[PDB]
Amino acid sequence: MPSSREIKRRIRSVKNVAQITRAMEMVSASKMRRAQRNVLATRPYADRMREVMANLTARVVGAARRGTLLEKRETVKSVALLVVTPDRGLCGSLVAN
Amino acid sequence: AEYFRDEGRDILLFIDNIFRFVQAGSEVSSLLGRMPSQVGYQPTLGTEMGELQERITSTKRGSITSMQAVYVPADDYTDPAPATVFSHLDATISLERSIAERAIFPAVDPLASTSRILDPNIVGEEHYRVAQEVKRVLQRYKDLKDIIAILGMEELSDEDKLTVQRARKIELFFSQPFTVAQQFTGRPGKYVPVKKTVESFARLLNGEGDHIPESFFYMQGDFDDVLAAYEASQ
Repeated sequence: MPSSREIKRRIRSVKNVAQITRAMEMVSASKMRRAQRNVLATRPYADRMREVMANLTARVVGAARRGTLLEKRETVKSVALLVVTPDRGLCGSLVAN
Repeated sequence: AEYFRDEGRDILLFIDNIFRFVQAGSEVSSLLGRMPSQVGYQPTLGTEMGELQERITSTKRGSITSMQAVYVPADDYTDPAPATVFSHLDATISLERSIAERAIFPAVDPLASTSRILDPNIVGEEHYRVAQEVKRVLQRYKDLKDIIAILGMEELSDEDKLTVQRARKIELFFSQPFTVAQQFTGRPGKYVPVKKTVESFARLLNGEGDHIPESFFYMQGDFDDVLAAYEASQ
């Protein structure tokens, strides 16, 4: 028994935490729905680009060093990495993963 | 015991549940018509505690190495009887129900247990440094318990994550199989010297054992036993 007042204050603080996290969960679900809608809107453009690229790559065979960005350059010595991470925390294990 | 103390012989005094002494005094005082103090306790609680405890002290003729047990009513450490006992000691060990229910059966709370000879001049520089760093790590864990409870481990910083992992390994590592406790835990009794304890906890704090999972620190001896168990599991 610390005190009735102190435990009541802790109860109020944790209730405020619960309300804040509930609001965060709701807005995160809304943002997830909007992001899924954006992904589905972007998808037809990517599909058409992929189909056109597939046709073009099937067209060209054994070219001069197989283009520039399509070049299968042997003796790999330098690799660049594009890692995408959230701008803010509170995601969970996602950033760590 | 005072006869053997007065003639020079060393004395190992074990008094089990001083609180039973206090409770008997309280019941007698209630029957004696004295006016009670605090939660039904005798008005003469401090003087009775002084009368018993001051005869326990070691003197120049002979020494008494006392090891008392003190019952805590409910789990209230603010009860007048343990509170009066607290100031009569050179070393205090606090046993917590939360640690015992977590199966760390030597359920000593390191943050609530102190000692007078925990001084670099008396016990050693490395012993003092290791004990203070262990207590600091456990205090950081206790401060971050509320963060870990609801947000989880992922929100903490990398240093805070490492501190909490070390603190959990330290909490599990304080558990030790006892010779008299072979019936409960099916492990042989283990005796760990103070030098080995200090070296093992220094190695745990240095970074060794970070790759070892927590469960290999439960009910072991020094750090070599933990390493041997981890290599056996491999």
